[PDB]
Amino acid sequence: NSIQIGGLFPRGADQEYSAFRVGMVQFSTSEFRLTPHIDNLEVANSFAVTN
Amino acid sequence: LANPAVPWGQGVEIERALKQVQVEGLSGNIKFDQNGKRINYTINIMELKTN
Ligand SMILES: *[C@@H]1O[C@H](CO)[C@@H](O)[C@H](O)[C@H]1NC(C)=O
Repeated sequence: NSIQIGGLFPRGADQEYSAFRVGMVQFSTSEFRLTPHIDNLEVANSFAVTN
Repeated sequence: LANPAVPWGQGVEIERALKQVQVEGLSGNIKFDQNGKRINYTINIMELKTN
């Protein structure tokens, strides 16, 4: 039950990704498991976001 | 979208070419600064009257 979900963290966002992993650990379940792919980028950059 | 994006060299030259232009046109004197905004223009101030 692998669920692929993309994610976007602005470079310099740390505590957000931390709380993100903590959320992943606490809300993890035997039924299904979320499989995030993280890519850090410039959030203000439209090109980077599109890519 | 191919990552990492690679720009062509010629582009910078074409940009400079476009920005360095000074011509006469329907908008009056046409010239640009480094950022590409209009410089040395004339905006006619008009009033609607009876005639
Ligand atoms: C042309 O535009 C530039 C930018 O605003 C200004 O510095 C300069 O004085 C202008 N030249 C004339 C002759 O109006």
